[PDB]
Amino acid sequence: DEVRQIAPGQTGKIADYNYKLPDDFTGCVIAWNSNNLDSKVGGNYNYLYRLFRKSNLKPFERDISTEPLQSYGFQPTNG
Amino acid sequence: QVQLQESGPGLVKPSETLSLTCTVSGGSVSSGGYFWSWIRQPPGKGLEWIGCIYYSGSTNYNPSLKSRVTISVDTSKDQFSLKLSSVTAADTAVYYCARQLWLRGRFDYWGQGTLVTVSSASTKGPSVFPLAPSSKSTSGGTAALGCLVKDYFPEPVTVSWNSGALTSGVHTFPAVLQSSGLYSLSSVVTVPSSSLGTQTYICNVNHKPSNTKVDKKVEPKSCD
Amino acid sequence: QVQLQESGPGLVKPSETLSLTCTVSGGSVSSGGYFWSWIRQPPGKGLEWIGCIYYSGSTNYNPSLKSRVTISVDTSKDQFSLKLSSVTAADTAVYYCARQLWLRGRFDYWGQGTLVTVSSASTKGPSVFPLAPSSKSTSGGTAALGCLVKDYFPEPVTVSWNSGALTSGVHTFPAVLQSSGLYSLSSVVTVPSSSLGTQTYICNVNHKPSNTKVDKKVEPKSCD
Amino acid sequence: NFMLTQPHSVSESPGKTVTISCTGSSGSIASNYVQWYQQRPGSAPTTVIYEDNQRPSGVPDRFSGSIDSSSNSASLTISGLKTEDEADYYCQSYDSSNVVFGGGTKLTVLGQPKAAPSVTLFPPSSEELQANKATLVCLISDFYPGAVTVAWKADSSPVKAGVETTTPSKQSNNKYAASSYLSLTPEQWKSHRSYSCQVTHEGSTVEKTVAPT
Amino acid sequence: NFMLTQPHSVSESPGKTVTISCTGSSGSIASNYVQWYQQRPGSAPTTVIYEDNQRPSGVPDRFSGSIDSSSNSASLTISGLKTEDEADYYCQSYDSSNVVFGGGTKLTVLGQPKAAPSVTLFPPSSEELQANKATLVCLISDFYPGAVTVAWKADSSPVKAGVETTTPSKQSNNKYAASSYLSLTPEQWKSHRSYSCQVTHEGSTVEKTVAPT
Repeated sequence: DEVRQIAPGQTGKIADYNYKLPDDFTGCVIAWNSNNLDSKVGGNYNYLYRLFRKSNLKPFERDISTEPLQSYGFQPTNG
Repeated sequence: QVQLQESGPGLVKPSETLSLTCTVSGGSVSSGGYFWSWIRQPPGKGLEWIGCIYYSGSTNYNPSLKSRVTISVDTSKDQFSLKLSSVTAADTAVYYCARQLWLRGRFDYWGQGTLVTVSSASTKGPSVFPLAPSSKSTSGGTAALGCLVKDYFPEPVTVSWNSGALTSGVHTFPAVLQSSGLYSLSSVVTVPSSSLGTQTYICNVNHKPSNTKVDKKVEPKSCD
Repeated sequence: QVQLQESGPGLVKPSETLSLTCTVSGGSVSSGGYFWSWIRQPPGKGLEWIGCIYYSGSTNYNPSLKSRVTISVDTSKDQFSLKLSSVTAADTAVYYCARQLWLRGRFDYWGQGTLVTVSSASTKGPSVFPLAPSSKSTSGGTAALGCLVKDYFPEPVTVSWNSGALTSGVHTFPAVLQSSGLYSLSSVVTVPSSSLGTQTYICNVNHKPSNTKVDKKVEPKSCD
Repeated sequence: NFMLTQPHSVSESPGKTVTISCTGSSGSIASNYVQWYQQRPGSAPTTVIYEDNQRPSGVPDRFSGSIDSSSNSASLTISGLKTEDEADYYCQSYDSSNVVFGGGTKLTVLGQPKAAPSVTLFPPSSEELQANKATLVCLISDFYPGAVTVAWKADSSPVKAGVETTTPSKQSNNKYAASSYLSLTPEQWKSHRSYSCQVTHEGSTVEKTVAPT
Repeated sequence: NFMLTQPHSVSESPGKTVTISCTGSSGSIASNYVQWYQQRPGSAPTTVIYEDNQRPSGVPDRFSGSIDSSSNSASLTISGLKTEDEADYYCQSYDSSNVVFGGGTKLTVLGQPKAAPSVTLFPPSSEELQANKATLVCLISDFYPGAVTVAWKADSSPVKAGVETTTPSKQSNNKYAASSYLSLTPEQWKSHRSYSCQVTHEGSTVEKTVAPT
């Protein structure tokens, strides 16, 4: 549900707290489905994400501050 | 209050007439000025609207199901029935009858959905075979026993143990297609081996398609 | 630049095999690393996608049209052809062959659309009957004459007067469905009555599906 | 199970602005490229916009497209409409391995003069009679409005069996023309003394008659 | 030609807020009443909301719906998801004397330990042998993950002909269940001295054997 969020000119929860997209964005984004390998049965929680941030961040910057981090809900038996 | 109950044969053959009747208990069809309808739902698919009726002769049908739906209301028997003609194998759906308080609104009460089956215009009885436990059939302090339902057509079968008295450890498996048309399944229950020779286990396999009820006793294997 | 032209017959019987070939001029199939496809459009309906091909053996098809589309590419003849199996009455559509610059984007050029439809077994040659003018067939200083095209299948027929030399006053009417399968139409021209007995008028009805170039002379009616 | 939803009929006066929508069913509209094809009737489709913001070289600047990923809809905006824009616009999303074309959007903006229904009649030919058939052809032409009622007559009794008529069609005279056919057996044609075709148009009736001679 | 567009799969962790949409194709969503039904698997559907803002007496207050007629969609908002909320949701319309339902949205997500693949075997019964039939049943139960491979063994020779197996299915004790069947002739069952069913699960192999006694 967040593949539509990777675009310049909107505000959400992941595109502003993990990787900002500037106006002068000449990138070329590719995404596909490989759920048979990265999603271990019974609930794969290896990957994390950031939900809470104090303020905005400059684009093309990585935020690794652990002072907000929450797990996923990946499961291969979903739609 | 009021309740809705359905009847009629679950099995339906291709290219002939379906007959499903929904009865009314605790209420009257004519009084109240409400509507009746039939709504079917295929397994794993969304709900599909078939048609609606009044207690008078007013009828309206789905254009996808137009000229195939014949629904009639008899006030004397306090029920309403629907007839479906030229049914194909894609009509396998769970049928519901529901009281309509508001025609363009919603249905307050939904009846229990009956399951129909239309596959190949054929009907064959099941062959129930006991599964005798033995010394090699147990792993530890518990053993397993059951019955085999083989060479039956069409779906489904209901298998109960001791007329439903035994439910713990009972596993019902989905059927799979055989090499030639028919299906096969089994139902087993896990029990401690201490009561193997002191209690009687009977499997009750019921097949409403092929109108064949079979009770088979399960006993430990005797070496011959 | 490059341009695509379709060929093959405009007719196919029900439950038969369709053969449509689209040729390439001004370009090469293999070079450039682009794609080919076939796109059909029913009259009065939206565009429908059939399948896309590479100059190698890579193929992909519509699941609605799956297991019915066979498209092959031959580089030596610089063309590509599509084969359709089990064509029905609902496959009447205008077929287009188009060059694919971007596989998930858009198509740079669209070829002209051939009316390739299904043709029922009612296929038969037309029966051309003259329409003899008379005294009751004229209203004033001008008269009318023509020919009747009756009991033919399928659409269309081209009717010309004096090998196309007579175009003024010529009216071609659309065909209508008869009581039994076939169609009927007529083509007439308004002419002054002074040249009724001095000028020869001949109707040239062409039926390319049933290979029929009947030429019928039109004469004033002789009382018998 | 991804289908593009497009309005069936959109009409707008020339010189104004109009928005054409294209809603995706399951997949998000921003996932894959959405392309619009402008197809004239009886002609091959032509690309009018691509890449959701990029114009082909040759089309004017008015053909502007926008993407609303929140509503899963693709919007095509046209400003300053005129005559040649009366074409069919299909929103196209090949997605992956399958072009999903849109339903299509047409255009509808808006001198036929009143005229007399000239009627001509012909009896069945002798060649048709030798080929065990008979057909009486009634023709209505050079008239307007294109709403005429035909009624075959056998001397005095109306005939409805075997009657086939054609809808009125446009011609170069800015008027309408129609046709009527009466299929008959050879014995029925000679059974009655005369056959006549009556045409009603704007109250006035024009009747011609033929006889087996 | 009016249909309701509903997302096929919507998943959200419990305790959060999620929105379920229902988009109309041709007719506007505000023209007719939109009703949502929450149907448990293997149970009759139950009305969860109606009149686009009215909740039935009995359902919790969290089932709230909203209508945005600009985008032709019907929105159902769920706050604080629970265990019993895992059910299919369908939106209903009326159009013009033709009730049209929705595509269907089900709550998907709501941590799964492995389990030992217990294997049991039974020889064919004497009653089956009197019917000129023979069938071996291999059962795999109370196991996780639900990905097992079965391989019948006639003495030291594997068997592939007549082998029928069932896909794993979840049990009541949060484990999986499976089955395997081997149809045979009565002569073939006594032809081999013993029959063995080998089950491979996470590398470990559990083997049982039977013999005609």
